[PDB]
Formats: sequence, structure tokens, C-alpha cells
Amino acid sequence: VFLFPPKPEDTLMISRTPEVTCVVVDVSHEDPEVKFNWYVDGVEVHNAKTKPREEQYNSTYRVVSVLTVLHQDWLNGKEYKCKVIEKTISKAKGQPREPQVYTLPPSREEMTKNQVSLTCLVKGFYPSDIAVEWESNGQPENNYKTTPPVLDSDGSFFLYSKLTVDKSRWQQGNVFSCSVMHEALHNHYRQKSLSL
Amino acid sequence: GPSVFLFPPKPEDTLMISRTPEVTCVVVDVSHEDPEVKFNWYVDGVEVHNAKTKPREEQYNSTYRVVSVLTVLHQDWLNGKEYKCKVSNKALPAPIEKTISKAKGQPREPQVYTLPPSREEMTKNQVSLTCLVKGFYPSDIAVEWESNGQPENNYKTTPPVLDSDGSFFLYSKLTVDKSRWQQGNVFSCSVMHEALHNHYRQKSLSL
Ligand SMILES: *[C@@H]1O[C@H](CO[C@@H]2O[C@@H](C)[C@@H](O)[C@@H](O)[C@@H]2O)[C@@H](O[C@@H]2O[C@H](CO)[C@@H](O[C@@H]3O[C@H](CO[C@H]4O[C@H](CO)[C@@H](O)[C@H](O)[C@@H]4O[C@@H]4O[C@H](CO)[C@@H](O)[C@H](O)[C@H]4NC(C)=O)[C@@H](O)[C@H](O[C@H]4O[C@H](CO)[C@@H](O)[C@H](O)[C@@H]4O[C@@H]4O[C@H](CO)[C@@H](O)[C@H](O)[C@H]4NC(C)=O)[C@@H]3O)[C@H](O)[C@H]2NC(C)=O)[C@H](O)[C@H]1NC(C)=O
Ligand SMILES: *[C@@H]1O[C@H](CO[C@@H]2O[C@@H](C)[C@@H](O)[C@@H](O)[C@@H]2O)[C@@H](O[C@@H]2O[C@H](CO)[C@@H](O[C@@H]3O[C@H](CO[C@H]4O[C@H](CO)[C@@H](O)[C@H](O)[C@@H]4O[C@@H]4O[C@H](CO)[C@@H](O)[C@H](O)[C@H]4NC(C)=O)[C@@H](O)[C@H](O[C@H]4O[C@H](CO)[C@@H](O)[C@H](O)[C@@H]4O)[C@@H]3O)[C@H](O)[C@H]2NC(C)=O)[C@H](O)[C@H]1NC(C)=O
Repeated sequence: VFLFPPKPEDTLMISRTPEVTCVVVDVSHEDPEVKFNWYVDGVEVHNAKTKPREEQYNSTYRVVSVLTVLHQDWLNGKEYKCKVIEKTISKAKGQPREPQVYTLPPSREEMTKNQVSLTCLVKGFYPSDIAVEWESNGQPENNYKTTPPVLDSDGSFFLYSKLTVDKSRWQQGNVFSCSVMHEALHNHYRQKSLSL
Repeated sequence: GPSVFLFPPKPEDTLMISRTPEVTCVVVDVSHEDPEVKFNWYVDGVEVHNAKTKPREEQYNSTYRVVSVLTVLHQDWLNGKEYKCKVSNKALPAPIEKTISKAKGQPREPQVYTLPPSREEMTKNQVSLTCLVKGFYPSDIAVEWESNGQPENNYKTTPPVLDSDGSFFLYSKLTVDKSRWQQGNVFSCSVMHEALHNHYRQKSLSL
């Protein structure tokens, strides 16, 4: 039994739906039926949905149960238990740290190419639950990738977000904004601009 | 009962000719009534007998951990030689065969860009040096920092991220004191990849 936490961006963005996943493995053919009992801080709920079983290569079934949760509950540190084996996960306990957002312009050597990369460094935050978005002139970007949180030496986490845009746009003096959402932020939001 | 895990050699060991690459075969969940584990290594079918097996290791969950290490050649691993680890045990119905090799696919040369600290970060006593490595394949890579010949220690590298063009990218952040950066010292970002010239690429960064 494995109890996975909701996606970091799903617990911050109200437009998405955070889910707690309970993956059960090594299920026997003699006993395929698996009963799931979810508990939110003790109180038993019944709004969980179970996905159809999938036979693995090692002749075992893989039963997965999904429980949709609220954004406020997880952020406040609600205790979620999965009774199959009784696993239990929750929000990362510990003193929250404010992230430091730094936007970085493309390297001079990258100007030789047709497309440049915009860098947004976010460091010194806790916990690792975070969401990063890019936007330009109000309209959001789509061609960007963000690295998973990395545990730094001081106990906090950090990551990077790379936006790829045409060199023409960057040379025309356009303004790109790096949006960061985190628990220990004012209004759970911080933004930094970047232009030539 | 017992499970077998075959680990690939360190990326920097297969590229640096001074280091020694080795394929590790880790066996867990070994019964106390049968700690006898047989290892059989095969290189593209041909069985080798130069492996070095370490004695058993008692774990906290009342199980043993037998580890077999096989040193390999740099040219062999890079050419895509297939390495097989046959594990035999009395508690096993049939010998378990795990098999690993170099990640198949056409190699791509990584592009290394060093980025100076932000202006806002200059307020702090510790600034961050950024190294961007993008457009490489496969994900097997190694990144290191150095200054004045001597290597740095206070840095961290993000795991490779699959980009939109099918290639991988990552970042490496070096944390130095602002006094060093303002003194005019030079910091270099060392990158080791199989698609690079002499499997090495380095870019410098200074104020
Ligand atoms: C009894 O205890 C032992 C020992 O565990 C220890 O004791 C217990 C009591 C606890 O306290 C533990 O916290 C403690 O560690 C248990 O043995 C464990 O068994 C599990 C499996 O059930 C193993 O998990 C695997 O881990 C590997 C990665 O292992 C590296 O990283 C670990 C930290 O992340 C580290 O602890 C390991 O030592 C090892 O470290 C690496 O070592 C090599 C060489 O030694 C070195 O070169 C590396 O640099 C170094 N790396 C690091 C980070 O240190 C993980 O890869 C495995 O994932 C595979 O298997 C999964 C299914 O189990 C699957 O989901 C994955 O996708 C992946 O599957 C493979 O994927 C590859 C592609 O990548 C594919 O090619 C393969 O075909 C595919 N194979 C399969 C089978 O799917 C896996 O998660 C633990 O490592 C192991 N512990 C140790 C110390 O080895 C034992 O289970 C306990 N018994 C009971 C009954 O509970
Ligand atoms: C029969 O086969 C089953 C299926 O295994 C699969 O098929 C085989 C052929 C191989 O391809 C495997 O690679 C593959 O997984 C086995 O089930 C597996 O059991 C093992 C443990 O027994 C599980 O390993 C555990 O993995 C956790 C992380 O799992 C995520 O990441 C995986 C990739 O890294 C991904 O494959 C998983 O699906 C899962 O992905 C996440 O899913 C959630 C929910 O859907 C999402 O929210 C996330 O975003 C996903 N993340 C992604 C996509 O990156 C580890 O966390 C876990 O570690 C913990 O336990 C170990 C001990 O087991 C500790 O040492 C460790 O410290 C830590 O506490 C563990 O490694 C594996 O995930 C299971 N497979 C699947 C598909 O879930 C059966 O075990 C096997 N039966 C027998 C008898 O062998």
C-alpha cells in the first residue's frame, strides 16, 4: 500500500482539483477484492472513487483508490488515512519559509540562437508545495518547463523554471513575468518581471 | 521472495578515464534460512568472472542484503554493451535475470550557459551562481563546480527534466559569499556528457 500526496500545483490553484491517491500493489488472484476505508482527521468519508484493476507483468493486480480533497483542508494540515494496512499522509509539518524569486536574463552566448531561455530562480521555501507560471502582457505563456523542488543545504527547497521564447520577442523589449504561488507568500502570490 | 536491482555506473565514472565504472547488482529480502546467493554476470551473452561480491548485510527487517559489483570498461558501456545479472537462490523457483545498458537513442550535445546572480540577490550576503544545461540526450550527465583549480562543495544540481523537444535539461546552483563574487573571482561550471567533445564541457563565470 502506498499513499501519494496531491500535486503541489493542485493544492494551490483553486481552478484545479487536488487528489489523494492510495495505490495497492502485489494483489493475489485468489483475493482480488480490496476494501478501501478513507478517514479525514478521524471522520470517515465516502466520496472516494476506485479505478478499475490492472494486471501487471508479475501476475499481480494493481488497485488504485482516489479521494478528492479540498484546498483549505490540506493546507491547514488535515490528516488523511487510507485503510486497506493503514497508511496516513498529510501536509509537510514544519515552519514555513518564504521563497525568494529571482528572474534571470538569457546568456550572451545564447543570443546567437533563434530562441532564448528565460530563467526564474525560486529558493528558500518550505514546504515543497509550489506552483510556477509565466505570462506576458497579461496573456499566459505555455512553452515553459519547471524543475522539481530540490532540497538545499539549509533545509529549504529550491527549483528553476525555464521559459523558451523567440529572440525577436526578447529583442523587441517585451516584458515577461514569472508568477510563483506558495503557502508562505503574501496572498500566496509573488511575481517578478523580466525584460531587455 | 528476494528481489533484484541492477544499478548503472555513475555518469562521471563512464566519462572520466581516471575513474572506474562499475555495474552494481543489489539483492534484498534474503531469507535467514538461505543467505546463499549465486551471481552470474554476462556481457552480451559472454559470461565474465571478474565480479567482486561483498559479504551479506543484516538489515533491521530481519533480512539480508547481498551486493555484487562488476567493474566494466568505458568503451564497452558507451558502445551499448548489454549487461545481465543472473541471481540464483534456494528460495527462488527460477533464477532472476535483471538486465541494463546505456540508454538507447541518438545522443545530443548539451549547451552550457552560465548566469550571474540577480540584482535583488545582491542585498543578501550569499549570492547564487546559475548553470543552465539544456538539449542533451540521454539523461545520463554529471555537473560540478570549481574555482581556482580547486572544486567547490556548496552547490546543488536539479534532476534532468524532459523538455518539449524530446531532449533533457537541468540547472545547477552554486552558493557563494558575496565577498568572493565582488572580489572578482572566477567560477567554472563543469559538465560531463557522452555527446560532448572529450566527454567534457566547461564555462566560466565572473563579475
Ligand atoms: C528490508 O530492508 C531493505 C533495506 O531497506 C532499508 O531497511 C528498511 C528497514 C528501511 O529502513 C529502508 O528505509 C532502508 O533503506 C529493503 O530493501 C529495499 O527494497 C526496495 C524495494 O522494495 C528498494 O527500493 C528500490 O530502490 C531503488 C533505488 O535504490 C537506490 O536508492 C535508494 C534511495 O533512493 C538507496 O537506499 C539504495 O541503496 C540505492 O542507492 C543507490 O545505490 C547504487 C549502488 O549501490 C548507486 O550507484 C546509486 O548512486 C545509489 N543511489 C542513491 C540515490 O543512493 C529504486 O531504483 C527501485 O525502483 C525500481 O523498482 C520499483 C519497484 O520496486 C519500481 O517502481 C521502479 O520504477 C524501479 O523499477 C526499475 O526501473 C528501472 C528503470 O529505472 C528498470 O530498468 C527496471 O527494470 C525496474 N525494475 C523493477 C523491478 O521495477 C526500488 O524502489 C530499496 O532500495 C531497498 N533498500 C536498499 C538499502 O537497497 C527491503 O525491502 C526490506 N524488506 C521488507 C520486507 O520490507
Ligand atoms: C508487480 O509489479 C507491480 C508494478 O510495478 C510496475 O511494473 C514493473 C514491470 C516495473 O515497470 C515497475 O517500474 C512498475 O512500477 C509492483 O508494484 C510496484 O511496487 C513498488 C514497491 O513494491 C512501487 O515502488 C514505489 O514507488 C513509489 C513511487 O511511485 C511513483 O513513481 C513511479 C516512478 O518512479 C511510478 O511508476 C508510480 O506509478 C508512482 O507514480 C506516481 O503516482 C502517483 C499516484 O498515481 C502520482 O500522484 C505521482 O505524480 C506519480 N509520480 C510520478 C509519475 O513520477 C516510491 O515512492 C516507493 O518508495 C517508498 O517505498 C520503498 C519501499 O517499497 C522505500 O524504500 C522508499 O524509501 C519509499 O518509502 C516505492 O519505491 C511501485 O510504484 C509499484 N508500481 C506501480 C506501477 O505503482 C509490484 O510490487 C510487483 N509485485 C511483486 C511481488 O514484485
